[PDB]
Amino acid sequence: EFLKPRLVDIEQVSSTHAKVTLEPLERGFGHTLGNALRRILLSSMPGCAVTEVEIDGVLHEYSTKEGVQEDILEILLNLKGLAVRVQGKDEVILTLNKSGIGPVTAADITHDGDVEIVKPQHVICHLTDENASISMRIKVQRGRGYVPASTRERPIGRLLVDACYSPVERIAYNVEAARVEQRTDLDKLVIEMETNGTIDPEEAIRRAATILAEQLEAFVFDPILLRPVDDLELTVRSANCLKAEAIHYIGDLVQRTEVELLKTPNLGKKSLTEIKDVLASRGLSLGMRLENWPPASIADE
Amino acid sequence: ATILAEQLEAFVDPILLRPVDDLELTVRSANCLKAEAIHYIGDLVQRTEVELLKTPNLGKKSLTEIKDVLASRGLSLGMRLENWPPASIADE
Amino acid sequence: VTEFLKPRLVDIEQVSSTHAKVTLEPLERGFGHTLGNALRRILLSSMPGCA
Amino acid sequence: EFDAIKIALASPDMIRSWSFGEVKKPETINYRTFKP
Amino acid sequence: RVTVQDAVEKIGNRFDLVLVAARRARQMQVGGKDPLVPEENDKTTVIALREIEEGLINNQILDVRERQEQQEQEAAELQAVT
Amino acid sequence: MNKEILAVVEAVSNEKALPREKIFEALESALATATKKKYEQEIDVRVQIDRKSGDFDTFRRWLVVDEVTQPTKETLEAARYEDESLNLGDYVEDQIESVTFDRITTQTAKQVIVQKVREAERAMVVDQFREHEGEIITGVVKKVNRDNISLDLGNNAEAVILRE
Amino acid sequence: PAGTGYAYHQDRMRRR
Amino acid sequence: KPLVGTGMERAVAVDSGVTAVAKRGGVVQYVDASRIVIKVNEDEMYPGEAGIDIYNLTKYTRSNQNTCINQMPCVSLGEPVERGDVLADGPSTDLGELALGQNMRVAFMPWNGYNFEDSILVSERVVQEDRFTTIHIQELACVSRDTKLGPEEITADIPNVGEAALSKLDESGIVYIGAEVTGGDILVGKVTPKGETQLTPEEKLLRAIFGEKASDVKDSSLRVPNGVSGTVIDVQVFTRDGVEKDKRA
Amino acid sequence: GVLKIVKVYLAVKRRIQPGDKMAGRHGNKGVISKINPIEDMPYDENGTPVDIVLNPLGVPSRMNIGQILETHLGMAAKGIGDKINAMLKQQQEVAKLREFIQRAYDLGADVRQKVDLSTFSDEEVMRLAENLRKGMPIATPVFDGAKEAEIKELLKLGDLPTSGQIRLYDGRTGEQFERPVTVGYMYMLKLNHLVDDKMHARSTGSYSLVTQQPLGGKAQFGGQRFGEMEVWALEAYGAAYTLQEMLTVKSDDVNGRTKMYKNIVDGNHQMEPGMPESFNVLLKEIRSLGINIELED
Amino acid sequence: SVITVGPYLRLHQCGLPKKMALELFKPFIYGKLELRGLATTIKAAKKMVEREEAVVWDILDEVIREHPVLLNRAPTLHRLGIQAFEPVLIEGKAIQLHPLVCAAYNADFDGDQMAVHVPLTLEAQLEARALMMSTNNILSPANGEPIIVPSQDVVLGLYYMTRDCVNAKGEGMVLTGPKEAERLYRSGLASLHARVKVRITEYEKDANGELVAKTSLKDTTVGRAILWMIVPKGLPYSIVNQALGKKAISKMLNTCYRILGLKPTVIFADQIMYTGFAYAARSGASVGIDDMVIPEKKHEII
Repeated sequence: EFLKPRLVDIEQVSSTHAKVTLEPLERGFGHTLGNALRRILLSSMPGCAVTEVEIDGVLHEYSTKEGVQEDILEILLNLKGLAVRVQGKDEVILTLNKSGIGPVTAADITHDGDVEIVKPQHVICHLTDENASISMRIKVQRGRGYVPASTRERPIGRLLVDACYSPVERIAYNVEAARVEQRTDLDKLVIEMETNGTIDPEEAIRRAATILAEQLEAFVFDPILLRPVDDLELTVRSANCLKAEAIHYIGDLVQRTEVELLKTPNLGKKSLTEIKDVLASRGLSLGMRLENWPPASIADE
Repeated sequence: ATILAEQLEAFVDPILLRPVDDLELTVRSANCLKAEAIHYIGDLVQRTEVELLKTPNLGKKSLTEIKDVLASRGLSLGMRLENWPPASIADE
Repeated sequence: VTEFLKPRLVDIEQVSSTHAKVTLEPLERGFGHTLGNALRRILLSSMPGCA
Repeated sequence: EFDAIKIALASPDMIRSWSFGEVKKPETINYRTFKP
Repeated sequence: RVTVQDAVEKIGNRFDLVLVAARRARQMQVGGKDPLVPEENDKTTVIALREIEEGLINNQILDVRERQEQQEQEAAELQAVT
Repeated sequence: MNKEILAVVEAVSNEKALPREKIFEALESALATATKKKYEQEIDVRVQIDRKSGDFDTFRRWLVVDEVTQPTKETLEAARYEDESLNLGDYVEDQIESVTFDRITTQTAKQVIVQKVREAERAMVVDQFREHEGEIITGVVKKVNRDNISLDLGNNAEAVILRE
Repeated sequence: PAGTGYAYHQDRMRRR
Repeated sequence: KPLVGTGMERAVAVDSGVTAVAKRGGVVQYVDASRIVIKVNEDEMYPGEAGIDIYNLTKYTRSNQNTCINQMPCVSLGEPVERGDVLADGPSTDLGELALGQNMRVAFMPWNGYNFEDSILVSERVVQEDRFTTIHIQELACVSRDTKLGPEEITADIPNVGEAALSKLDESGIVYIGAEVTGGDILVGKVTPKGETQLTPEEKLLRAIFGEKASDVKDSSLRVPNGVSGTVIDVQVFTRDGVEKDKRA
Repeated sequence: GVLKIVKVYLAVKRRIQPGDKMAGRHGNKGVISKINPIEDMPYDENGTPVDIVLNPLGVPSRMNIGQILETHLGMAAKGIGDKINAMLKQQQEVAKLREFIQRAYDLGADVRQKVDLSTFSDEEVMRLAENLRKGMPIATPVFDGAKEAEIKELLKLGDLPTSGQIRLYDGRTGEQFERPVTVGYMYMLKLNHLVDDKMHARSTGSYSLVTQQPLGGKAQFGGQRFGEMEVWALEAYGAAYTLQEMLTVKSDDVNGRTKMYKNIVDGNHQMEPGMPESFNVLLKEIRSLGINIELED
Repeated sequence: SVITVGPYLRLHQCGLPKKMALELFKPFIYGKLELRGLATTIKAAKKMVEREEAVVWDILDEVIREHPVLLNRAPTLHRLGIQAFEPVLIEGKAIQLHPLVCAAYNADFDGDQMAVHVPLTLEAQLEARALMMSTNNILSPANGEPIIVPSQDVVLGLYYMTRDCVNAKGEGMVLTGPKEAERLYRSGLASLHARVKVRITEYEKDANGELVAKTSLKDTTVGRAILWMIVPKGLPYSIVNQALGKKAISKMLNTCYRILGLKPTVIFADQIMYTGFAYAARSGASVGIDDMVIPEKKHEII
């Protein structure tokens, strides 16, 4: 009869980070669930980072564009730090167009019907002339962990940035003593996370518990084919249905598909039921493929 | 594992609707269609390619850009709309 | 994005009936320590029994 | 295959027995082509 | 395989161990002879030293078996001729 | 030109009665179309081959239609700019290529040019079969295959005999 | 003629 | 930057020659990743030669130790600058200081043996932030020499190739600017001569078609040395005078 | 006799990996040995993981005690930077920023700096705090530096512990390290002795011309010199066949090594020894004098 | 290539990168590929390992397995500077070298480099396993002193483990074995150095090759019982009853080699290194500015 943890209070003290609260816990389970959920949340959570950028007049990422005071490499770093939520897609392509003196903020992206920027004050670069304009296409996709560029581009105009698909930054649990509910030696687990805005905190703790309970789910020559078709316990008609196609061993029946046997009228309706009764033991007609006759255990000696 | 699992059971066409300027091609390819007062690619799909070829507002390179856009078969497929809206494009 | 590698215990290489050596493979990178630590603290700290 | 290594002086008959032809001219190679 | 200590306990020279195990591994690898201990997909070197540790192979037994399986071949040739 | 276009075509031992300009175009495609696949431009190809010089060129098509699919090879209202001179259905070519098409496969002629020479030999053997198309004829079998026997005949032509 | 080769040099010195 | 410096960083940065020190002070007019334009103040200015200075920065180019000697502009627009002041930071500089490496959160503790003698143990948070990711530049040269049976060919037109033999080259052998290559592709295609022999009476039609008269050739194309990736950023072609310039030159 | 020169500039981007050499500014070298995940790092009772875990035992023998004072003063600098980041992230007016920056710039004995922010006019102070929010730079001249009491008084201005040592939890076990450990910021340099410039391997490459032995170096695809002292170290064991193939089959004898390559790709594992060809070169060089060297029997 | 530590190794094996392993073992991989029947001519195999397909890494783990390599540090002065290991493949580009073996090579890890050599023929594989293996070189040939002495982190982990303090958690409680000594250290009920009567069973081999059990209660600490769980059978308890600096752990391994022979001394050297690294990690033994205590009497002496 262990007391079970239930989420009690989600104090969204700022826009990035929150303090979820688990109560009650028997003594010992505080540090266990704390370290466990911390390690799951830092390890593998679904983020929504960026993969490919295609600036228009840029061949390779080491060039410079006329009219922007940062290099193309610095634009790639500033786009690598982009904090973006997607809702109903695997990957998505965002479009950016901006012209005029001043910054190119992250709110200048033509947003689609489901993509949502969570920090629109994010600077990318600075345009610095009256007719000097950038026009880029950004590719944002789901993922898990850290997928760099060296592991995973076909034209020369694509630019691959690294992909840090990770929404959280800093997970800190602080166990502490629990009051009434009329029993002492109980604990409270208070987890202050640090999100970048792309993940709801109760959704984060729910996915972490689902991942951990999925991990504990781990513990919480055929003699019928070598024998003749006539040696089967069924009647002689069931054997003769297969034998009409010049088959003498059930291994030849296992070599051919059931669909290929059903495309021949030599087998009957009752022969199909007999074949189903024979295949219920799963020793024959399991959709296998042999060399011709022999398996390795069926060797010539 | 049974204890730790029992301690966790309380937890566990878009191309036609888009503007002509939003296309990946250059601004001239959009401006060739936009010279006939067209802002959405649905208006380009409402008119035939033969009707666009009978107007000199489009250029020779604009024809190649239109062919490159129609290679995806999302626009200029010879369709006819009511005016703007399909049934999926409904007002709500 | 949610479907990890899910393990199963490949062998229980045991000495006499009150001692064993249970392996687990394959686990996702960094999960060997969290399952070892969770099972270690639960077994070593809080089990039901009589003495 | 073989025992000890023997070292001794080289007689002019021994040096003519090593040899395969008198090297006369000092001209190394053609140098404008590839032939010697 | 980690240590070869008992393979020197049974052949005291520690240099004759290398000759006997090389002769044995050359008989097992190219000559196509079966190992006298059941393997675990070990290489022929470790199977040679594993036969040394059981004691069933050293230089005496190898000379006995080469003389007997040379006399067997020449006896088969002589009984085929005459 | 490379100051040699009236001599290599007229070799003319084995391909005189065979098409000379087509063999010139095929050798040009081997020296070109070999390991470049040109491009993904889904359009109708047309090679234009010369008999006198031997050299050739590669033209693209435009394929006059009343339809929109195959759009790089796709009407009459567009033919009105050509003053209606195009008719419905034609394969009227209106494009070409820029000096590339396998700026590769040069010296390698033991598999490319040898491959096209083998193709020309097969074509001429089928032309030899076209002059009789079937007849009472004898042969001498040379190879022993499974349930079929390969037969050699005169003028390098061959046959096979089926077991059934 | 020291290590493993001392048996080889025993053999060669014996067979002269 | 160094959090714990000695104040000697500005002497080593400014008194070297990697930063773009302002000559005459004034007001910045146009900042760009390529150039910086200073408008000279009137109390520092010559009467003639009206004068607004242009600093052409040195973008990505090769150093001697195969590092990447870059210059980044660190001034805003409309910003006043004084005489004797940094405008463009150089390699390993920041705002005119001297930033060689980076400053990181360190702890002194034995951690499970992985720092046994002198070793260092680094979190993945360091490599995720792309903060030691240094940029190197290698120069690969390919000369067109002059030998017997004739001169060489740079024209990608060569044999023994594959779609993978020249799918990144242009129509004249030299790789593109921007083509991200692997270890062992072809950058410059180069064919030389071998045997002279004579003309063959087999490829007659083909010899009329191309007009080529070699006909057999070898293969000596430049390749990326086995192991290194990269992105081709800059291609130079120098031509000894008299030789026909090809289309890419 | 050259027609045209083509020069191509590849631009590799080399990141970091186990095997590179990093070092501080005091002689604390080191090959980075394992690039851990984020979770395994020792964190403190705020939540932040430490980035690099050095080894303490290099300090009392290799007497560079300056790196620990640099570590404590770097933690003081970042404590002031964190307090500026806290006073600026809460969108506070310039008065409190002026107060705290003035207190962090006075802070000492008779010093040289003596700045005042009353002549910065409310817009430079915001931009100076925009530049100080990732830490506050501190100058420490060479032999007239910051003493211990000044580091303590600057660690007292931030709310850090006085001794410089925070108690740190563990990432694996999640339970506390006893006897609280030293954290701080050290300014570490990457050196250009990388590991994918030294690593090399050779099965069978090219061979030299005058003595039929493999070439030397890495750019030339070469093999490592099995030098003279290694020959002594294999004479010192009883390894005799290892040395025979180490200087006849693997190195010099050309018919021996082609027999070896056929025997290895056929599974044989056997050497036909022969003679080093460079010994025949020694015979030709001694024989090219008036000396008559031979091979008897 | 450049060396690095890798302390998970057993002392007969070293880490060797996959790229170096596929380059050094090209003919063995060619022979293995030609045996299976995947390819035909030699060219096909060289294209396969030039492309590095998905099937040659299983071929590589089947040519490595029992095939030693000669690691060699570049200034080899004595014979312990060429030692033969078994490879364990490394994702990486740096040779992982077992730490105890470093004191033989005079190899720190400040930028050092080592060469690997492959014994090709069969007599050379047997010489690498039977003469030059790293388990076989545990005594320096210049004298009788062991050369696999635990060098620096591990003696700090032991010296912090087997020590004592006059008051800790669990002072003077009594424990029924070393297993619950480690269980009291892990659960959080005692300290690593807290003096305690335990009941240990030391095996003294006083007969002619027969091990006689004697069990008794030693007034010892918690850490000495935890380190007694690793000591083999024949050594007496008084080898761990002291504080275990560096001379004491060297004569511990020396008495283990003189009594129990080679194989318990190899496995006990590895268990020493593992428990030293683990409790030095648990120790958190830093260095501070306050640790160097200035004498108050120093200024009056001056």
